[PDB]
Order: sequence, then structure tokens, then C-alpha cells
Amino acid sequence: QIEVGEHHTATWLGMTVNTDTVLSTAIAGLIVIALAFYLRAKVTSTDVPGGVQLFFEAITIQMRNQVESAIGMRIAPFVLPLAVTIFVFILISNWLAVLPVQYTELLKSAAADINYVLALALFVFVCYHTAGIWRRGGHVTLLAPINLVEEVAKPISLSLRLFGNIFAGGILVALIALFPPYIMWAPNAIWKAFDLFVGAIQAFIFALLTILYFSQAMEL
Amino acid sequence: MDPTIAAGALIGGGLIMAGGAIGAGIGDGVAGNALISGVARQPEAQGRLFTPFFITVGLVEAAYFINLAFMALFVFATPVK
Amino acid sequence: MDPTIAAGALIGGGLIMAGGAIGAGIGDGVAGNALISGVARQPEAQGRLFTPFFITVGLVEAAYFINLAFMALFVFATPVK
Amino acid sequence: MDPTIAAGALIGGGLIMAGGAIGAGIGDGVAGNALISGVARQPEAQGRLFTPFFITVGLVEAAYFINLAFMALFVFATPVK
Amino acid sequence: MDPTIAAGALIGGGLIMAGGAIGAGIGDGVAGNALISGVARQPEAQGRLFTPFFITVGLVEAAYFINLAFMALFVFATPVK
Amino acid sequence: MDPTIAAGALIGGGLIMAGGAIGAGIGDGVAGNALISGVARQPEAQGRLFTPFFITVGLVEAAYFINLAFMALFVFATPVK
Amino acid sequence: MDPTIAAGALIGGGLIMAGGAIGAGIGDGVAGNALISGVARQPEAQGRLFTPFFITVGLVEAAYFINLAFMALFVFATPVK
Amino acid sequence: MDPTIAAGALIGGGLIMAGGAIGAGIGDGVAGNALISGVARQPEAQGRLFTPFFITVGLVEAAYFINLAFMALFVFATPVK
Amino acid sequence: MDPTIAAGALIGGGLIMAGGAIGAGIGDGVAGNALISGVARQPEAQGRLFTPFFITVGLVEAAYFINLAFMALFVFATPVK
Amino acid sequence: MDPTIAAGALIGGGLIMAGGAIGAGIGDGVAGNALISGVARQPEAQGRLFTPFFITVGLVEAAYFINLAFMALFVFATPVK
Ligand SMILES: COc1cc([C@](O)(CCN(C)C)[C@@H](c2cc3cc(Br)ccc3nc2OC)c2cccc(OC)c2F)cc(OC)n1
Ligand SMILES: COc1cc([C@](O)(CCN(C)C)[C@@H](c2cc3cc(Br)ccc3nc2OC)c2cccc(OC)c2F)cc(OC)n1
Ligand SMILES: COc1cc([C@](O)(CCN(C)C)[C@@H](c2cc3cc(Br)ccc3nc2OC)c2cccc(OC)c2F)cc(OC)n1
Ligand SMILES: COc1cc([C@](O)(CCN(C)C)[C@@H](c2cc3cc(Br)ccc3nc2OC)c2cccc(OC)c2F)cc(OC)n1
Ligand SMILES: COc1cc([C@](O)(CCN(C)C)[C@@H](c2cc3cc(Br)ccc3nc2OC)c2cccc(OC)c2F)cc(OC)n1
Ligand SMILES: COc1cc([C@](O)(CCN(C)C)[C@@H](c2cc3cc(Br)ccc3nc2OC)c2cccc(OC)c2F)cc(OC)n1
Ligand SMILES: COc1cc([C@](O)(CCN(C)C)[C@@H](c2cc3cc(Br)ccc3nc2OC)c2cccc(OC)c2F)cc(OC)n1
Repeated sequence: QIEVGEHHTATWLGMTVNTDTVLSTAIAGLIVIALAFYLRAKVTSTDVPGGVQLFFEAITIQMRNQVESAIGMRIAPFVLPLAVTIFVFILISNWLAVLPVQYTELLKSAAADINYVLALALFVFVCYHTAGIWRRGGHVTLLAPINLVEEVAKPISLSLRLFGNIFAGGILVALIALFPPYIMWAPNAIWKAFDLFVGAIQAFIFALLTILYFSQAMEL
Repeated sequence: MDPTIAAGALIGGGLIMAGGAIGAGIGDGVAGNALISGVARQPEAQGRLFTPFFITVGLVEAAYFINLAFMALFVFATPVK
Repeated sequence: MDPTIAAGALIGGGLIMAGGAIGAGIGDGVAGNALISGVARQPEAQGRLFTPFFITVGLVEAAYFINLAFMALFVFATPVK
Repeated sequence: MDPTIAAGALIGGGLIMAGGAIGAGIGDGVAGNALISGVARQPEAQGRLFTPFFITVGLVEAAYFINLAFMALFVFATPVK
Repeated sequence: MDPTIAAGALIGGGLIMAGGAIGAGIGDGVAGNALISGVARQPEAQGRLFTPFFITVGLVEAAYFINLAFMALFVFATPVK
Repeated sequence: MDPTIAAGALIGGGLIMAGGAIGAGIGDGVAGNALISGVARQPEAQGRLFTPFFITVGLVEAAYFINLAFMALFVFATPVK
Repeated sequence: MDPTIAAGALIGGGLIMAGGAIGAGIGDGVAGNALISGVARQPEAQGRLFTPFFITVGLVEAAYFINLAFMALFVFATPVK
Repeated sequence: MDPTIAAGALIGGGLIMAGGAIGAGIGDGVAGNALISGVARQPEAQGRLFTPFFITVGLVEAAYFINLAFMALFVFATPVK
Repeated sequence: MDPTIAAGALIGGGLIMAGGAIGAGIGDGVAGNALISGVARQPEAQGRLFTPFFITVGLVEAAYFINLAFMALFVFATPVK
Repeated sequence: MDPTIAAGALIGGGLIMAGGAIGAGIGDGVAGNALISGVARQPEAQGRLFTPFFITVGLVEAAYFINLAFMALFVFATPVK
């Protein structure tokens, strides 16, 4: 029968660590850096770009438009590279879940575990806090408590929306398994189709909220 | 005995998925109602209207799929016994 | 005592499809509202107005079908039993 | 005993038809609102405004009929038993 | 005790008429809000707005009437007894 | 013995009048909003707008009054004993 | 015997006041949005706008007051016993 | 026994405060939307608009405060005991 | 026996915070809609629009905080005991 | 015994999360409906519209996550036990 997301684990420094999540996030990272080397070797300028270059440049200028609309690029240029990895590292991190492995499968996405999204969201938090302190050291003072929550609810909602939006898939891939295999394919098909849309939209909103939260941090 | 907690887990998990579907479904309506109308006002604005649409959906659907996560914590992994 | 979790599964599954049909019925209503308005405005935009329509409806139906799948999990495969 | 399941179907089956009607009754209202205004703005549009209108009402009425069926399945089949 | 079924019919039948009244009540308002506006904008069109109005009210009142039928099946028949 | 039926009658009647006042209050509000907006735009229109207004308030108030009659039927005159 | 009927009276009275306050609090909020909007667009209209307004609120408040009376009847008079 | 009446009264007070909260919140939101819109469109209007705004808020808020009062009368001074 | 009063207080807190969040969230949404529309229509208004906005959000939030206070007054310092 | 409080925390917490998802998923939509429309009319305004947007969403999301905190407190840390 169905069970919640348990893990295989190993102890590396007194603390136990999940064997997958760390495996599938490494599989995502190596493919990302493999595309980075392959593009950097293939890179064009006077000649016509190939598929990987016209893809990654479309993402970099989409991020450039967003960051330069939000803040002057003279002030905060580093939020662009930080934003495109947050898009593409997360994008691949969801896409690999489309290929069939199950029989219980280890190959759940990196965001189907809360630790991954907590590390990313907490990193984004300390980064934008360092951005705020770097510029010097809301829109109404009397809202301090909400502006108090904002600093918790930004990383907590970032992590929780990324977790929930992907953890549901990690459950539904098991749910349709309970139906007869000779009829289970069609709902499995539809859901696999929708998986890409939610994975992409989720990577998109996390990157955009990262930019827009950074914009709000480094104000004045 | 356990069966009263397990009945409470099914009723209480059911509420989390009921309020989820109402909030998301209506949200992606009131947001989509502003997209379609936009693409009816300037039939060539669609391209950019996806940038604020998928932002609003990403905020709305979050309130549903965070509910769905916690519903699995209610239904399969009941924090109380 | 199986009947107590049985009744809990039925009330939970009932709530899941109550919230599902409200989210679906009102989301498609508010989306088709904008569809009819935009087709009354620019009758030639109909062919285009379906692509922002069948997205929202599409999205909305996700939050109905997922409730219909979880209703089947509560009712035909009750998790704790 | 078994009665505790019986009412569990009558209550849960009621909930399925409660959220069903709030889904249809509001949906057909908010879709119907956009047809009456359209026709109120140009009477010659009543010919073409039925093409989007009955689509939406189609989707909407599905979300009802499915709950209707499921109510019968609750009241005349009592699955969890 | 068998009287729990009766209580399940009264509570459950109560939901089938609670959801129906929210279906008709608002569904007819959101629909009439258009007719009162169409007759404000264009008085001589009052003759033709009654077709879109009685289609949309006809669909919305069907959700109430059907519900009222099943509520009578719940309370005067009690299928599961 | 009577008490579970008596509690079920009171809770069932409570649901019927809860849903009744929601259907009534919001439908009258949304109909009255178009009435006030028509009288805002056109002072000469008031006599024509009252027709559409009282048609829609009729269709609304019927649904509240029928709920009030069924709550009275549940609470004073329980059909199941 | 009697205390469980006392419960049904308190919960049923609570439902009646919950639905009354939702129907009324939103009703006035919607009918009032037309008054505020009309007086923004036309300061000169404030004299006429109070007649259609106070009709609508009246009808709305009737749904609150009738529910307030039936809650008092449930909790103080307790009909079934 | 009295504790069952205690739970009934507590759930009754919860329902009364819950429906009160929904009413007051959404009514203030909708009436406030028209106030913010009137002050956007007509920069001088804020003086006149506070009469329609505090009339409509005055009604809405009443439907809250009344539920608050009645809630205390339910929990501190349980009418049935 | 306290456990019944405990469950009553827990479901009462559940209702109070469910209603307060529906009210506050939708009130803040509907007030925020007018604020963004005002800033997108008259950008020169952006200084003044915070005034009406934080009046209306002030009223909408008050409805939350009170509830949040009283839910703690049910859950940690239960009135009935 | 304790299992009645346990179930009381799951149903109480389930309500908190249902109301949080309805309030927030709709708010984030009703606010977003502004944003999209703004960008559909004056794309040049996109950069400024995110300022009043994330103020309103900043309020709305807080009403979700405060509800998530109180549901978590109810279910993991049942205060009265
Ligand atoms: C007592 O049960 C009914 C049901 C129904 C309907 O469900 C409509 C309900 N609404 C009006 C609230 C209806 C229906 C189902 C649909 C299903 C999909 Br999927 C798509 C479009 C649909 N459109 C529909 O009609 C608009 C329907 C169903 C079955 C047989 C039917 O033939 C008699 C039939 F008409 C009507 C009815 O009238 C007495 N009684
Ligand atoms: C008896 O249960 C149904 C269900 C359904 C649907 O769920 C839609 C319900 N709405 C119309 C009220 C439907 C569906 C699922 C989706 C899922 C994702 Br993820 C994205 C888009 C989706 N779009 C969909 O259609 C718009 C669907 C589902 C399964 C098989 C299907 O093939 C028969 C099928 F059509 C229709 C139906 O008709 C009687 N009965
Ligand atoms: C029993 O208590 C009622 C009920 C009803 C109705 O069910 C509607 C309730 N609404 C007004 C709130 C009504 C009805 C059913 C419909 C069915 C479809 Br399918 C389509 C349109 C329909 N339209 C309808 O009315 C516009 C109806 C029903 C039966 C016999 C009837 O004739 C004696 C009759 F009128 C009216 C009423 O009047 C005081 N009392
Ligand atoms: C019994 O408690 C009431 C009820 C009622 C009403 O139900 C209205 C309730 N709403 C305003 C909250 C009312 C009514 C019934 C309708 C029936 C249909 Br079929 C169509 C339109 C209807 N419109 C109505 O009002 C315009 C009504 C009822 C009975 C006798 C009546 O005459 C003595 C009478 F007026 C009023 C009341 O006092 C204010 N107390
Ligand atoms: C005791 O608790 C209240 C109640 C009330 C009211 O119920 C209004 C409730 N809403 C504003 C929250 C009030 C009322 C009843 C109505 C009845 C119909 Br039939 C039509 C219009 C009505 N309009 C009303 O107010 C505009 C009312 C109550 C009793 C006697 C009355 O004198 C006849 C009376 F007017 C007011 C209040 O203090 C402000 N405290
Ligand atoms: C855990 O309890 C909270 C509460 C709150 C607020 O209620 C905001 C709630 N929504 C925005 C999510 C906040 C608040 C209370 C109000 C009271 C009135 Br009467 C009028 C306007 C009010 N506006 C407010 O902010 C919009 C608040 C509350 C208490 C003390 C406070 O100290 C001053 C305080 F600021 C925030 C929070 O973050 C964890 N936790
Ligand atoms: C104790 O919990 C509260 C309550 C309240 C209010 O109930 C407002 C509730 N809303 C904001 C959700 C408030 C109130 C009652 C009303 C009564 C009628 Br009949 C008509 C208009 C009314 N309007 C009101 O506010 C404009 C109120 C209450 C008591 C004394 C008061 O002082 C005279 C008082 F102002 C405010 C509050 O602030 C900490 N705490």
C-alpha cells in the first residue's frame, strides 16, 4: 500500500544524510554543468548560435529584463547569475521525474524532500539580507509585524510552495500505480504531461520571487 | 481506540483538500478572467501577458499544493496517536 | 471497528468532491465569462481567445481531477484500515 | 454498527450534492451574466455568443453531473462496506 | 441504533437544500444583475434579454429543483434504511 | 429513542436556514447593486429598472422562503420517526 | 436524554447566525459598493441613490433579522424535545 | 451531562464568530474597494465618500459586533444548561 | 470529562481561524485590487491611495486580530471548563 | 480518553487550513486580476505595479502562513491535553 516519502540514508559527520535527494540533486547538478561546459565549448558570436546557446541566452536576457526593470544593473549585477541557476538547476531537478523507473522508485525529484528547498530558500534569504546590508548596513512603519513576518514568510513560503507544488507529484506517481496496469496508462499519461508545466511554472516563479525579493531588500 | 483518530484524519484531511480546490480553482478563474479579457482587448498582447499570469497562478496554486502536502501528513502520517 | 473509519472515509470523500465541484464550477464559470465577453468584443479573436481559455480551464481542471483521484483513494483504497 | 456507515453515506452524499449545486448554480450565473450583457450590447451577437456560452455551461454542468453520479454511488452503492 | 440514519437523512438532506439555496440565490442574482443592467443601458432591448435571462435562470433553477427532489428522496424515502 | 433525531432535525434545519440567508442576502445584494447603478447612470430609468429588479428578487426570495418552509417542516414536524 | 438536544439547539442556532452574518455582511458590502461608486461618479446623485439603496439593504437585513429570530427560537424555545 | 453542552456551546460560538468574521471582512473589502476607486478617479471626493463608506461599514460592522456579543452570551452564559 | 470540552475548544478555534482567514484574505485581496487598479490608472494618485487602502485593510485586519485573540482564548484559557 | 482530543486537533486544524487556502488562493487571484489587466493596458506600468501587488500579497500570504502555524500548533502540539 501507499506510504509517505521515506529515505535510504548514510551518516557523514554525526548527522544522518539522505542517500537520494543528494543523488538526484547531484544528477541534476552534473547535467547543468555538463551543458555549461558543452555550451562554453560550442559558443558562437559572429556565426549563428545552436540550440543550447539560443536557449540559455533567451533565459539570461529574460532574467536581465527582470533584474534591470527591478533595480539598476550597476547596483546588483550578481542577482542575474544567481537567478538563472535558480531557474535551470530547479528546472532539470523536476524534469528527470518524467522518465519511468517505478516498480517504489528512488528517482523522485530533488524538491520532493523538504531539506533541498530549505537549503535553496535559506541561501536566497541570507543572500538578499547581505544585499540589504551591503547597500548601507517597508512602505508604512506601523506594519512592522507583517514586515516582521515577511522575513520569515519569504523563505518559508519559497520553500513550502516549491515543496508542496512538487511533493504532490511525488505522491500522485504512486497513486495511479494502484489502478490495473492495462488501463492505468492514460491518467498516468495526462499527469506526466502536466508535470512539465508545473515544474517549469514553479522554477519560473521561484526565480522571479528571488529577483523581486532582492529588489525589495536592496531598496534605498 | 485508533479508529476515532483515523476517522478524524479522513474528515480533517478531506477539509484540507476541499478548501484547497475552492481557493485554487476560483483563483485560476479570477486570474484567467483577466488574461482572456486582455487577449481580447489587444489580440497581440498574449506574449507578455504570460509573465504576470504565471506569476499570479504560481502564488494561487501554492495555497492548494501546500494544502495537498499537509493532507498527506494528515492522511498517511498522522502526527497524533 | 471498521465502520467508524468507513464513515470517516465517506464524509472525507464527500468533502473532497464538494470542494472540487465548487472550485471547478466557479472557475470555469468565471473563465467562460471572460471568453464570452471577449468573443462579443472582437468576434474575429475567437480562434485566438481559446488559447488563453483552454489554459485556465486546463489549469482549473487539474485542481478538480486531483480531488477526483484523492476521492478514489479515500473511498476505494481507504489508507488506514 | 452498520447504521453508522449508512448515515456516513447520507451525510457524505449530501455534501457531494451541496458543493455540486453551488458549483453549477453560481457557474451558470457567472457565465450567463456574460451572455445577457453581450446580447444587451448587440442583439445580432446572440447567434454567435451561444458558441462560447454553451461551451462553458458544458464544462460547468459536467462538474455537476459527476457529483450527481457520485451521490447515487454514495446512496445506492455505499462503497466502503 | 437505527435512528442515527434518520438523523443522517435530516443533516444530509439539510446540506442538499443549503447548497441549493446558495445555487439559486446567487446564481439568479449574478444573472439578474445583468438584466437590470441591460435594461438600464438599452430600454427597448427588454424584449430580447428575456431569452438569455430565462436560459441562464432556467439552468440555475434546475440545480435547485433537482436538489429539492433529492432532499425529498432523502427525508421522506431514506434510501439506505 | 428520539434525541438523536431531535438533534439531527435542529442541525438539518440550521443548515437549511444558514444556506437560505446566504442565497437570499447575496442575491438581493448583487441584484440591488445593478438597480442602484442603473439609477446612478440614468435618473429617468427607475420605473423600468424596478421590473427586472423585482423579477430577480422574486426568483431569489422564492429560494429563501422555500428553505424557510423546509426548515419549519424539519424542526416542527420531522418526517422520519 | 435532554443534553444532546441542547447541543443540537446550540449548533443549529450557531449555523443560522453564521449564514445570516455571511449573507448580510456581504450583502450590504455589495449593495454599498454601488452607493460609494455612484456618489464618486456623481456627487449630485446622492439624494436619489438612497431610495434604491435602502430598499436593497432592507431586503438584505430582513434575511439577517429572520435568521436572528430563528436562532433565538432554536436556543431559547428549543421546539423538538 | 454538562460537558456535551459545553462542547455544543463552544462549537456554536466558533460558528457565530466564523460567519461574523467572513461577513465583516469581505464586506469591508468590497465597500473599501469602491472607496479606493472613487479616490483614484475623483481626487477631491474623499470628503463626500466617507458618508457612503461609513454608512455601509456601519451596517457591516454591526453584523459583526452583534455576532461577537451573541458569541459571549453563548460561551460565558450558556442559555441552555 | 474534559476531553469532550477539549475537542469542542479545538474545533471552535478551528472554525474561528478558518472564518478569520477567509475574511481577512479576501478583504485584503479585494482592497488590494482597487489599490493596484488605481495606481495603474492614475499613477499620480499613488501617494493618496494608501490612505483609503490602510483604512479598509485596517477594518479587514481588525476582524482577523480579534478572532485570533479569541481563538487563543478558546484554546489556551478555555472559557467553559 | 485522549483520542477524542486527537481527532479534535485534526478536524480543528483541517478547518484552519481549509479557510487559509480559500482566503489566500482567492485573494492572490483577486489581486492578480488587477496586475494582469494593468499590464494588458499599459505595459510600461509593469515595473511599478509589482510594488502595490506584493504589498497586498504580503498581507494575504501572511494570513495563509499564520493559519499554517496555528494548524501546525494544533496538530503537533495539542495545547490542552
Ligand atoms: C435529475 O438529474 C438531472 C440532470 C440534469 C443535467 O445533469 C443538468 C443539470 N443542470 C441543469 C444543473 C443534464 C446534463 C448533464 C450533462 C453532463 C455533461 Br458530462 C455535460 C453536459 C451536461 N448537460 C446537461 O444538461 C445541461 C442531464 C443529465 C442526465 C440526463 C439528462 O437528460 C434528461 C440531462 F439533461 C438535468 C435534469 O433535468 C431534470 N435532471
Ligand atoms: C468521471 O470523471 C470525469 C472526469 C472528467 C475530467 O476530469 C474533467 C471534469 N470537468 C469537465 C468537470 C476530464 C479532464 C481531466 C483533466 C486532468 C488534468 Br491533470 C488536466 C486537464 C483535464 N481535463 C479534463 O477534461 C476537461 C477527464 C478525466 C479523466 C478521463 C477523461 O476522459 C473521459 C476526462 F475527460 C470528465 C468527465 O466526463 C464525464 N468525467
Ligand atoms: C416546491 O416549491 C416550489 C418549487 C418551485 C420550483 O421548483 C423553482 C424554485 N425556485 C423558484 C426557487 C419550480 C421550478 C422548477 C424548474 C425545474 C426546471 Br428542470 C427548470 C426550471 C424550473 N423553474 C421553476 O420555477 C421557475 C417548480 C417546480 C415544480 C412545480 C412547479 O409548479 C407548481 C414549479 F413552479 C417554485 C415554487 O414557487 C413558489 N415553489
Ligand atoms: C415568515 O417570516 C417572514 C418571511 C418573509 C418573506 O418570506 C421574505 C423573506 N426575506 C425578505 C428575508 C416574505 C416573502 C415571501 C415570498 C415568497 C415567494 Br414564492 C416569492 C417572493 C416572496 N417575497 C417575500 O418578501 C418580499 C413573506 C413570507 C410570508 C408572508 C408574507 O406576507 C405577510 C411575506 F411577505 C418576510 C417576513 O417579514 C419581513 N417574515
Ligand atoms: C438586537 O440586535 C440588533 C439588531 C439590529 C437589526 O436587526 C439590524 C441587524 N444588522 C444591522 C446587523 C435591526 C433591523 C431589523 C430589520 C428587520 C427587517 Br424585517 C427589515 C429591516 C431591518 N433593519 C434593521 O436595521 C437596519 C433591528 C432589530 C430589532 C428591532 C429593530 O427595530 C424594528 C431593528 F431595526 C440592529 C441592532 O443595532 C444596530 N441590534
Ligand atoms: C500571531 O499574531 C499575529 C498577528 C499579526 C497581525 O494581526 C497581522 C495579521 N495579518 C496581517 C496576517 C498584526 C496586526 C494586528 C492588527 C490589529 C488591529 Br485591532 C488592527 C490592525 C492590525 N493589523 C495588523 O497587521 C496588519 C498584529 C497582531 C498582533 C499584535 C501586533 O502588534 C502591533 C500586530 F501588529 C501578524 C502576525 O505575524 C506573525 N502575527
Ligand atoms: C472587543 O473587540 C473589538 C471590537 C471592535 C468593534 O466591534 C469593531 C469590529 N470590526 C472591526 C470587526 C467596534 C465596533 C462596534 C460597532 C457596533 C455597532 Br452596533 C455598529 C458599529 C460598530 N463599529 C465598530 O467599529 C467601528 C467596537 C466594539 C466595542 C466597543 C467599541 O468602542 C466604542 C468599538 F468601536 C473593535 C475592537 O478594536 C480593538 N475590538
